[PDB]
Amino acid sequence: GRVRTKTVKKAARVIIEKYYTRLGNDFHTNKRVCEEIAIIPSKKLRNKIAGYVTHLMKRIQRGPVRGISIKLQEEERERRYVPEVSALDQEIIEVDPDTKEMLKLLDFGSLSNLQVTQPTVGMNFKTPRG
Amino acid sequence: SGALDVLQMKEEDVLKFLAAGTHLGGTNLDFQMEQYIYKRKSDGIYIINLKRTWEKLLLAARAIVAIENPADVSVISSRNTGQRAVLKFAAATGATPIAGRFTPGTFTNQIQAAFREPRLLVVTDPRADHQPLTEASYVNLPTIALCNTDSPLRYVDIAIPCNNKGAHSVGLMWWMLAREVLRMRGTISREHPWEVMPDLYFYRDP
Amino acid sequence: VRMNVLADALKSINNAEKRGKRQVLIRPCSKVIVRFLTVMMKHGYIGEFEIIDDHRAGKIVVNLTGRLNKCGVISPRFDVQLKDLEKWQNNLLPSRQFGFIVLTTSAGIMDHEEARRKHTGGKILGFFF
Amino acid sequence: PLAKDLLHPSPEEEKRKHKKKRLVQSPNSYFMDVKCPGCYKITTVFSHAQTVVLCVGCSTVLCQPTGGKARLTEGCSFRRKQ
Amino acid sequence: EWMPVTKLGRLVKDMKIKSLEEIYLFSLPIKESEIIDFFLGASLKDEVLKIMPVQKQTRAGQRTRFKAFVAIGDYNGHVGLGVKCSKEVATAIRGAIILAKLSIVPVRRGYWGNKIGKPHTVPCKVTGRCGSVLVRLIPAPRGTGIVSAPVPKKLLMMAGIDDCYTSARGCTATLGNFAKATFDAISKTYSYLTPDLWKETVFTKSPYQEFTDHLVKT
Amino acid sequence: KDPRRLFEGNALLRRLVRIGVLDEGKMKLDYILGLKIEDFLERRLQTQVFKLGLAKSIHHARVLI
Amino acid sequence: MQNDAGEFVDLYVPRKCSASNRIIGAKDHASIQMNVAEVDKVTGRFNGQFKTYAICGAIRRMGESDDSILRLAKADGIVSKN
Amino acid sequence: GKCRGLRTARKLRSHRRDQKWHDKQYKKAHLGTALKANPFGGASHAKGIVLEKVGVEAKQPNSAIRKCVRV
RNA sequence: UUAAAGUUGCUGCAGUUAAAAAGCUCGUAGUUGGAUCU
RNA sequence: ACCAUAAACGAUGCCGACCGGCGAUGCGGCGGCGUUAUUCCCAUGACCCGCCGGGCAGCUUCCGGGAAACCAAAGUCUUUGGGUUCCGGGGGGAGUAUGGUUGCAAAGCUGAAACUUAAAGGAAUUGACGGAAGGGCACCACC
Repeated sequence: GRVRTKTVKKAARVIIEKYYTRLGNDFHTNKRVCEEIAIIPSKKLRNKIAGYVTHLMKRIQRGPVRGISIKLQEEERERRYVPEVSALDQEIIEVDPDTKEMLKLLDFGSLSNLQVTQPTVGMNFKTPRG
Repeated sequence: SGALDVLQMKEEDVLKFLAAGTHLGGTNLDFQMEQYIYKRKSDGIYIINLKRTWEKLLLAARAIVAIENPADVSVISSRNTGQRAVLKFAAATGATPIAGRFTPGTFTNQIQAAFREPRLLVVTDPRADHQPLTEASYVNLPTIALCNTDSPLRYVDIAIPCNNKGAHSVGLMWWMLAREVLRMRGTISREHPWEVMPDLYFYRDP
Repeated sequence: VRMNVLADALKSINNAEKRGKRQVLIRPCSKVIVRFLTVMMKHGYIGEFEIIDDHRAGKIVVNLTGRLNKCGVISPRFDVQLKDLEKWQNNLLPSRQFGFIVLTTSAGIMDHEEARRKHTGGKILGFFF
Repeated sequence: PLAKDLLHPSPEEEKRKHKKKRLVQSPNSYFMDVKCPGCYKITTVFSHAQTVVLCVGCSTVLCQPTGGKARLTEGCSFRRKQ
Repeated sequence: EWMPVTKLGRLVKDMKIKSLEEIYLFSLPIKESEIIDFFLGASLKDEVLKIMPVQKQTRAGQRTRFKAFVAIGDYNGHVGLGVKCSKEVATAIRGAIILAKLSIVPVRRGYWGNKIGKPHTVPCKVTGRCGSVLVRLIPAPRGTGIVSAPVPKKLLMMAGIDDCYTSARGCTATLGNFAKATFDAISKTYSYLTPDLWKETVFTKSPYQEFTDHLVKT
Repeated sequence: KDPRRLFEGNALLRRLVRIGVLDEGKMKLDYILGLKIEDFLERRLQTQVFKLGLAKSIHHARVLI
Repeated sequence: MQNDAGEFVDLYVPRKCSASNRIIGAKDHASIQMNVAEVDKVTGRFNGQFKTYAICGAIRRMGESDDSILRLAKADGIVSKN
Repeated sequence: GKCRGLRTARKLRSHRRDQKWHDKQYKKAHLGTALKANPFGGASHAKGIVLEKVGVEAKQPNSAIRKCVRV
C-alpha cells in the first residue's frame, strides 16, 4: 500500500504549522519551498512530504484538521466576519410567564421588548421508556 | 458585586441574556446546582436565576483580576462550540488559551514541553473538560467553570450558572466575562458600551 | 430499640463533624446531653446550641466549629475511683496535653481535670478531644 | 448542603416534609365547618373523618369516610376553622 | 548542572525561597529533587532497607527486576521513603534515593509531660495504616528511646523523634507495608489539629504570587 | 502538691545531687529523665582515680584500686 | 507549639481550611488558596487589596467548594445579599 | 457482637472458660489424656534399658539412616 | 511455666469468599431498657 | 403417621441511631395544567407533572472500610465501649469411636482421644494449555 509513516506526516504537519502562508495547492511549488526551508536528505523523502503537505492544505480549506494547531486552523478561517446588526439585538423576545416572574423579582418587569408567549399545555417531555 | 450601584446588572445585559437563552437550563438538575434555579417550568426545563448568574460572574471576575501576570490564567474549551470564545478571551484579556483536546499530563508531567503552570483555570464545561479539572487537584489550581443544571461540581470552585449547550449562550458568557475583567482593571470605562460586538465569540458552524 | 440516648447524640455530632457540616440536629434531647455539651462548649469544642421545645422531648441544634476530633461515649458507666483516673486517661485520651474525660460525680457532670480539683470520683460518661 | 440552617427552614419546606419529621411536629388535618344546603345548621367536622356524620336536623349524610380524607356530599359548602 | 524546569525550582535556585517550610506551608508539589538537595543537603542521610527481587513471567521466560526500599532523613528534621524497581540494583537504589528525597515531609514533635526544653516525642497518638499493617505511635517520656521494631526504628530515628512508644498490627513481615505505614503515621503529625493550633490563620502570599515579577523575566 | 511527690521527690533529688550526678541548680523532678549512663559511670572511684591524676589510664586506676 | 519559657518550638504553623477548619497538610495537593479582588466602591475598579480564602482538598472532592467560597464571600460583603 | 453490660460477669467468664478448651495448648495441658500418653510422665529425663540398636530411614527430601536405639 | 499471644481478645480478636450465622417464627430465666420532678 | 434434613445460600444474626446522589417500580395518602369514557355538570375511573410514607430492586461515587474481590454496609475500628444471641481458634484423625438421649427403623441431637503434619487455605497478578468459541495472515499454505 501507500501509507505514509509518521516521519513524513510529522514533518509535513510541523511545516504546515510553521509556514501556512508559503504553501498552496500545487504539489510542485510545495516541493520547492520545503527543500529550502528544511534540510531533508535523499529525494524520495522530500517528495513524499510535499505530497502530504498538498493533501493537507487541500483539507484545511474545507474545515478542521485534528492533527494541526487549533489556534492557527481557526484563525485562518477568520482571516479568510462582521454582521451589520447583532444577533442579540432583537425587537421581540419571547419569554415564558415563569420567566417574567423571575424578571419581576429582578425588578425588570418594565421591559418593552418582551412578548409573553403561552407555554404548551401538555406535560409531556420524557421519552416513553420500556 | 457587593451591593454597589456601579456593578448592578443593567437593562441591556438582561436583554442579551434573554436573547441568547442563557437563562434556560437543561432538563435534569444536579443537587449541587440547586442553589441557582428559580423554578422548573412546564416542558421540564429549569430556569436559571439571572441575578445569581450575574453575581457568580462578578465573583469570577475578581478572581481573574486578582492575578498580576495576566498570562497565568488559563482558559479551556474542548468542544467546538466554545473554541472561538476562548481564543478571543485570551486576545482581549491576555490569558493563555487551550482549545481542542487537553493533553492528559499538561499540568503534572514536567518533563514535556507541553508542561504549563497556571494559577487559575477557567473551563467552559465541567463535564466535557473533565480531564483539566481532575489535574487541577494535583497542582493546587483554583477553578472557574460554566455550569449547566446537570453539571457536576467536583473540583470547581466558582460555578457560573449559565447555559452552555447552545452556541450563543457560551459566546455571550465568555464575552461578558471578558468585558467584566477589562472593566475591573484599569482599562475600558463603565460608561460607554464596549466596542467589541458579542458576535465575535459565537461559533457559527457550516 | 433506642437505649443509651447519649450514645446517639455523640455519634451524631461525631459523624457530622467528619463531614465538615456546620450544624447537627440531635433528637431526643436530655438533661444529661445538655450538661455534656456544656462541658464541651466551655472548653471551646463546639459553640452555641439551641434547645427546641417540643412538648414530648427536646431537639438540639448544635453549631459546629471544626475543632472536634472525636467524641465518644463509654458504655456501661463504670464506677471510677479517683485512684483509677490515670488508667482511664491513659487508655482514652490521646495526649497529656489536651483532651477530656467527662464524669458524672455527685458534684455534677464535670471533666476529669475538675473532678481532681474538687477531689471527687464518680462514673464515666464519655470523652472528647 | 453542608451549611444549612436547621433552626430556620423556609415555610414552604416544613410544609413539604412528613408530619413527624418536621422541626416541631404538627398535623396535616383541620376542622372544617360544613353547611348543609337544604338546612340552616352548621356542623363541626374533622377533615380526616371516620364514620359518616349526619346533620341531626335534616338526617342526611355530610361526609362519607374514605382512606385519607372525608369526602363531602355534593353541595355542602365548608370553611376551614382558624 | 541544574537547569530547573518548574516555576518553583527557578525560585529556589535564584535565592527567592529561604526555607523548605515555605513550600510546606503552601503545600506545593515538589517535582525536582535538587530543591531538597539545595535546602537540606549536607545533613541528609539514607539507609537501604531491603533489596527485593520481583519476577514477572513472560512468553520468553521471566524478567527479574529488583525493588529497593530507601529511607532518607534529616536527623531532627524531615523524613522520606522511596521505592524504585529496576532491572539493575544500582539504578534501583539511585532512583529510590531520588524518589525518597522527593517525598520528604516535616514531622511535628511534642512533649510528653511538661514543656521544658526542646520537643522530643510525637505530639499525640497517631496511627498509620498501609495494606493490613497498622502502626501506632504513642508519646513516651524523656529518654526512653524508641520502643519499636527495627524497621520503624530506622524511620523514626531519621525523623528526629528522640523517644516513642509503638504498637504494630498485621503482617509486619512485609517490610514495604511496614515501612510505609509508619511513614503515614509520621506524616500525620502535622495534620492533627490540637488546641494550640486553634488560632486564626493569617494568610501570606504564595511564592508564585510574591515573585511574579521575577518569574516573568525568565 | 501531693505529700508523696513532695517527700519522695525530694529524697530522690537529694541522693542524685549528693553523689554528684545531678547539679544543684537542676533540682526539679523532670531533670531526672534527662540523666544518662555516663553521668553515673563518671562517679565510679576508678574514673575518679584516673581523673584526679593518681593514675595514667583507666586501666592503671582499676589495677591500683 | 510553645514551651514553658515561651519559645515557639515548631517548624511552621500550617494553614487551616476557611470552610471547615481542617489543617491543610503538606502533601495536600488538591487544596486551594484563592484571592478575590477588592474594588473601589465608586468606580468599580480594582483597588489593590484582595480577600484570601483557603480550602482543603476534601471539600473540593466533595463538590462543596463552590458553596463554601460563596458563603465566605457573602460574609465579607463581596457577594451581595440574594 | 459481645455483651457489655454492667451485670454480665457470669456470662463473660463462663464463655471464656468454655472457649478456652478449643485451644490446643489449653486442651493439651489441662485434660490429662496427653499426660497419660507421655512415656516420661511429665519428667524431663528418664532411664531405660537398651533393647536393640535400630536404623531409622530419613524422610523423603533427603536421604540417610539415623542411628536410633529402642529402649 | 510467663511474656512475645490483639493466636482466648474485660481493656482487645473473629464469623460473604481464609475456621465460622442457628430452616423459620414464638417464647422463660438471664442481660439491656425513651423524655420528665430546683 | 413418623422422619426435621439441604449451595435449607445474600455462600452474609436480630433491634436501634447517624452517614452521598439518581431515575424507575408496587401500595396508600395529598396536590396539580391538560387529554379521554360515563352524553353536559361534578364525582370518579385510564393517562400526564409532582410531593409524602413504608416496600422490592437497580444505577452511581475518592462517605468511609477492606487482604483484595468488593460493600451505602461488610461504613461510623488502635480517634478501639448503643443493646443482645449463637458460634470459630493451623491442616488431618473425624462429625469417627464410646457413652447418653429421641425415633419402629433409617436416622436426629450431643460428641472425643491416641496419632500424624509445615503447611493446608483466600483474594489478586503475570504467563502455560486444549480435541472451547471468535479474528488477522503466508504459493518455504490452499484455490
